[PDB]
Amino acid sequence: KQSSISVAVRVRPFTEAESNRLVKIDNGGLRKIINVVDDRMLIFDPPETNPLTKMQRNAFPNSFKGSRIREHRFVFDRLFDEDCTQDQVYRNTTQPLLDSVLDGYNATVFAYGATGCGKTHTISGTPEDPGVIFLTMKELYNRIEELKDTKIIDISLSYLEIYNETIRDLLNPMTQCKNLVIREDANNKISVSNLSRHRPNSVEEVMQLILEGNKNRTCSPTEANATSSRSHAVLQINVIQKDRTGDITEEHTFATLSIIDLAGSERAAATKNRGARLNEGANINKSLLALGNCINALCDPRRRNHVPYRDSKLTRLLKFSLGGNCKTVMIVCVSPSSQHYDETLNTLKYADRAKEIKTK
Amino acid sequence: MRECISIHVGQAGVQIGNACWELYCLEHGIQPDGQMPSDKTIGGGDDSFNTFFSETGAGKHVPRAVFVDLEPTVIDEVRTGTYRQLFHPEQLITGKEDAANNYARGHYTIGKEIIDLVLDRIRKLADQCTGLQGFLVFHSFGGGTGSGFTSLLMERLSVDYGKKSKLEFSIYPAPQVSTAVVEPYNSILTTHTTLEHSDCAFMVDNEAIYDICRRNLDIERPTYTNLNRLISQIVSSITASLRFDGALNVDLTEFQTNLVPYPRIHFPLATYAPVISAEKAYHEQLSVAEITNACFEPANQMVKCDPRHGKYMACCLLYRGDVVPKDVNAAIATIKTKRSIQFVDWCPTGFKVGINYQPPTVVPGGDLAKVQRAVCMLSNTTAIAEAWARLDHKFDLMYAKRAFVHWYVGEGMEEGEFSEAREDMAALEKDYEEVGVDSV
Amino acid sequence: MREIVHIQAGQCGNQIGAKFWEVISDEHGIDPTGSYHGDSDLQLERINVYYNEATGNKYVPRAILVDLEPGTMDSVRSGPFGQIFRPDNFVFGQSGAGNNWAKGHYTEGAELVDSVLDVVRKESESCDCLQGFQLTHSLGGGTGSGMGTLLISKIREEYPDRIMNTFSVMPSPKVSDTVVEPYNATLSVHQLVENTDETYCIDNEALYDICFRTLKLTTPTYGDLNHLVSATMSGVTTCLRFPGQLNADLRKLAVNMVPFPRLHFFMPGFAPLTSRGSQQYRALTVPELTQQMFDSKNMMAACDPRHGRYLTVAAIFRGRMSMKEVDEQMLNVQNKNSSYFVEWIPNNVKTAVCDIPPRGLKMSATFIGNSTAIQELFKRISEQFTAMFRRKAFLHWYTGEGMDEMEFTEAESNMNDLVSEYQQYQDAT
Ligand SMILES: CC(=O)O[C@H]1C(=O)[C@@]2(C)[C@H]([C@H](OC(=O)c3ccccc3)[C@]3(O)C[C@H](OC(=O)[C@H](O)[C@@H](NC(=O)c4ccccc4)c4ccccc4)C(C)=C1C3(C)C)[C@]1(OC(C)=O)CO[C@@H]1C[C@@H]2O
Ligand SMILES: Nc1nc2c(ncn2[C@@H]2O[C@H](COP(=O)(O)OP(=O)(O)OP(=O)(O)O)[C@@H](O)[C@H]2O)c(=O)[nH]1
Ligand SMILES: Nc1ncnc2c1ncn2[C@@H]1O[C@H](COP(=O)(O)OP(=O)(O)NP(=O)(O)O)[C@@H](O)[C@H]1O
Ligand SMILES: Nc1nc2c(ncn2[C@@H]2O[C@H](COP(=O)(O)OP(=O)(O)O)[C@@H](O)[C@H]2O)c(=O)[nH]1
Ligand SMILES: [Mg+2]
Ligand SMILES: [Mg+2]
Repeated sequence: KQSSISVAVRVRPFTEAESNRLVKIDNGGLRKIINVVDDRMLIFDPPETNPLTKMQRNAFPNSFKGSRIREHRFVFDRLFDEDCTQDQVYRNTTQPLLDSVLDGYNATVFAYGATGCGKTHTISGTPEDPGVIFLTMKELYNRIEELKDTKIIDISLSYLEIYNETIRDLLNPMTQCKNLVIREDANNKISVSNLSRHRPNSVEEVMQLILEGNKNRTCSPTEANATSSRSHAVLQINVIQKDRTGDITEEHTFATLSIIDLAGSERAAATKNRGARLNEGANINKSLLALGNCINALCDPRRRNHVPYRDSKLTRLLKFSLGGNCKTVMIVCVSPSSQHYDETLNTLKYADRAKEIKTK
Repeated sequence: MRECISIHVGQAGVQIGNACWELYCLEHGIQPDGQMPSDKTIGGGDDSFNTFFSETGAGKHVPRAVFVDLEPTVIDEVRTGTYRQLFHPEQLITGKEDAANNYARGHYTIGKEIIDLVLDRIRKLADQCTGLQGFLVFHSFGGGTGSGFTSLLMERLSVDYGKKSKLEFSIYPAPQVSTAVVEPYNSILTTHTTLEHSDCAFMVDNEAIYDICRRNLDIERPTYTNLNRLISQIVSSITASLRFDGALNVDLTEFQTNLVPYPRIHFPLATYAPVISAEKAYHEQLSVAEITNACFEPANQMVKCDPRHGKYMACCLLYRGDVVPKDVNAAIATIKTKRSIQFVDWCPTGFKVGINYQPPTVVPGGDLAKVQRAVCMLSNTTAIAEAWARLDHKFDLMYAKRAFVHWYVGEGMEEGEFSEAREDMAALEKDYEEVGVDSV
Repeated sequence: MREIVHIQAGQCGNQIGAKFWEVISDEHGIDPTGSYHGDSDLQLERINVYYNEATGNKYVPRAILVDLEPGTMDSVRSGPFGQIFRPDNFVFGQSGAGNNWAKGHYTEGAELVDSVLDVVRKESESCDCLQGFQLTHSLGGGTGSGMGTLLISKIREEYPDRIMNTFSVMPSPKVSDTVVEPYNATLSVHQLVENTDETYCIDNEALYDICFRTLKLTTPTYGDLNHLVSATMSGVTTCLRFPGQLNADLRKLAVNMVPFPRLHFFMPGFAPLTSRGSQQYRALTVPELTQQMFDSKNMMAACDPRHGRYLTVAAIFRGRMSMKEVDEQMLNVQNKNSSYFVEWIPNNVKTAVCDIPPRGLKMSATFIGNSTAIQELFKRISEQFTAMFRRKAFLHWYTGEGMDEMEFTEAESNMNDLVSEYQQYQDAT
């Protein structure tokens, strides 16, 4: 029908240091496991190897040593191939949400991806190629400017993080996690308490706030990367609005735009250090599983009787920011190099759980 | 020499090892304290026991074993029981909780705390061996330790040794009987290590051995001791060729050459035919023909699968006792005449035969009777795939709702892996459906 | 090596703990003085699980007694086994909670929680390896419920990766010794659902029914109910202390019993229970224990399992027995009563076996069920809670101790969500 929860998957382009280092075998190595067939259809680990017949004959009932098939057919609500730039990604993914946020209903964006996948490029980007966040908030401020007449709008920015099932205000540190408690107001609004709500007046102020918040994010060394993040960062923009010259009254309408940068799944990778690292990884994996279960239950019409919102703090915080009323989009960023092969598959599987489209 | 190193992972493996080493000590005349009295009585120097024991200067015999578990209870029972003085004191325990029945805890978090000690002890044992033949790994698919730690250990062994044989004597989950809710997850996640690293995996389910004990041995209340004793008899019959002379000796390499047609089809079914009570030891001739026919009956199989629903791709018979080759030839001809035992068209020969002159030794207080003849049959057949398919169904019933998955992902495991292993199992099943089809 | 730190809170928890330590001391041969006068080596093989060694060949139980009034502490000290406990582990205040959750959780309990946690840390750091904790208390009370929840939360913060059991005595619908039971029970269930791995629900009504019907006792007292709960508690942790054919620790039970992280409210029971003058009329075998375990009347939580579906079950047997008999009996129970078991779990019954039966009995078994019927208890509490909260019957006693009505609303919503979650797995699918 419509199924408001939508999945858009973006394939990173090969870096210059990647192609020359890897493409030698084609003329690690450049297998290019990801291959886009259509805007809703891709292949993972295809039989694109040219000298494959000599063993594909053995794959038949002649010699049972390579009969395993890893060619995976994947179907998603939207795809972005190597040549896709940022502008049309912003148009297809987050631009319609700006209507809903201004219509009265909330909106939600997730950003998921493993290490070396290009998530930071997509959400943040560079000063010359701004990411999705900058474009979205710039368009929001623009639409405020056009709608300045006959309607007054206020913007409230908050930015928190979830870490080991505890909440931390990024913009107001040295606050006890016990103070930041999730509630449920009678008007179906979550509004976690004791958050330093800021009223930026321009997109530049929003980006500055995002930078100071990222400065306080929880990261750790001694992994595949020395800054891979260990927590789910949630940025909420409350758009309040009321009529200027019309029915001037205390009543008003307000909505929320949520943007969630998710920490990738963890496999320990024999971290002899372990220690907190294990607990952090376990909590991250449990939160990801809870979010996946919530999304799958929302997309499934049979299990709509109960959705496990209470399983994790992240799911509880977005109790009224995932359902049919709210618009949810999910940006899954994957890399085409074999160096991250298994990781990419895991990421793709996490994208598949949202809607099991078996009828390709 | 013909050394073999036995590894016992988990409670099931350790108790099977207790039975196995009881049987070996009785077979070779070694006392529970490690002293063989034949050296003081006869003089020694004319015996073959290097396959399972190492001599010291004092005359003591130390078994070539590595008892490993993630809890102390079972190993402490071994260290306090009758055989406390037999084994070397280096029996490995993690000084913490066990895997608690999940693959992730025993593979990623707790299993990596004692892996180095196990590999070091295996290195020390292998260094003492001049003619090491292979490894005999005992564990259970359903257990957390027996799955996760076995997977880790076999990965390390394949990396380090590689060319040496590795035999899996595992306990597979039964179709209906079970003793844990999360058996399907642990068993499915063990597919990779038992498919890619093991060279020949023997699978047995308790239900079949319970039925054998009920019907053959006339025991209405069997316990795990009897099951372990039967499995010990099987392993002894397998390894008898390395220890005693015989008309047709069959070592591990010849066995694998004759039984494994393709690298992936290495999951045979084991059978001990002449299992009978002492009361029924009489009233029966138990000649070679009767025992060989008894091997093929679907009731006597030790995995709940019907060979009639598949094709016998290969078979190896290992006889013990008063057996002549002509009797075995007549028995094989009688089997080949039968129509219900269907063989694949691309294996006209079919049967490998080995004969040994040492009859089986009865353990006092056991169930099996003293028999002049015995045989162990190991058959690679396509029916075993059915035993997997049932398990796969169970896995699906738990994985649709992601039940118990949070326990696994909270111990350093990705959610996607659950699917991947399942796919591997499915692929394996397809192979077992493709080998059996007749040629064009 | 798998050390358990036992914590007692409130009158009910302290009494159950005293009886529990009497039972365990009898099991391991420890005398009231603390010296070991047993007759089997196995009893000393795992004495370290519950006891700490002391210089003059003594065994001090690793127990922590907590309260906010000294009367129960004096009663336990004057008891037959009072001399076995460590005097430094008796932590108590002077002003009681007044059967008020707020006093025991915010004002009066917050002062004593620091001392209790100091003693808890001192006990924990002496363990070679800590399996987890084990709390006994009652949610319908004051100091017991509030202190238990506060200690649970703080210990969970300090020891996030350790098992946290809880033997909580639920309020009965019929039996009621307090008027403000629903508020305390709701505010305690709001905390237990978030910060525990296992919660063994016990109800005084069910224990009284067991005493009247199964045991045919004429005048049961709290001693008999504590005896039943003691038998349950000893049965749960039997594989840690004695060898068996199939071992099962607390973590293994937590893994098998719990399908989803919030469904950890278990229904306990003890298998051999008969009158004094009726043991001679029955053979003690595995089918008898099996059919007594799954019987409705033997449950200790005041629920009918026939009104729901068993999400999962565990049976921990004790004695010399055949694994075939146990497996066949569990399979037969599953097949015969397939209506009361969820279809999306192929095997709902975990089995564990121990080789050392309790002194006296030739055989025994402990049942730990996990079924949807437990939701009924919560529903009953809600049926009272709202009835006291729409009109705010006794709310000022709670708001006078710094509490807000928002906490009441959050607790009610959380319990309702738990009930809905349990109900979701009741419809056939
Ligand atoms: C002559 C005879 O057979 O004596 C039995 C007995 O008559 C019965 C009725 C016993 C008896 O129990 C009761 O009458 C009883 C009363 C109130 C509450 C609970 C039980 C017995 O008291 C209980 C006692 O049980 C034990 O000794 C266990 O080890 C038990 N420990 C204690 O009861 C205990 C004793 C002294 C100090 C502290 C505790 C136990 C149970 C589970 C786990 C660990 C320990 C036994 C053998 C008996 C008597 C004495 C009459 C029963 O006991 C249990 C708990 O299994 C009740 O039904 C069983 C079956 C027995 O046949
Ligand atoms: N045949 C046989 N099977 C056994 C024996 N002991 C245990 N098992 C099997 O083992 C399975 C349970 O897994 P275990 O191997 O005991 O688990 P574990 O290896 O101790 O690892 P943990 O779960 O961490 O304790 C059961 O399904 C039993 O059927 C035995 O003595 N003989
Ligand atoms: N669409 C794109 N076009 C051009 N270069 C890109 C694109 N996406 C990613 N890159 C480049 O590819 C590299 C990896 O992307 P990047 O966004 O830095 O991932 P990352 O954030 O550093 N890894 P991680 O921190 O674990 O998410 C960088 O050099 C990016 O500039
Ligand atoms: N089993 C048992 N239950 C008790 C005992 N004393 C009280 N209770 C139950 O616990 C409730 C009272 O709780 P209480 O122990 O007084 O809480 P506290 O005062 O805060 O410690 C009552 O409703 C009783 O049903 C006891 O000795 N044994
Ligand atoms: Mg980066
Ligand atoms: Mg074990």
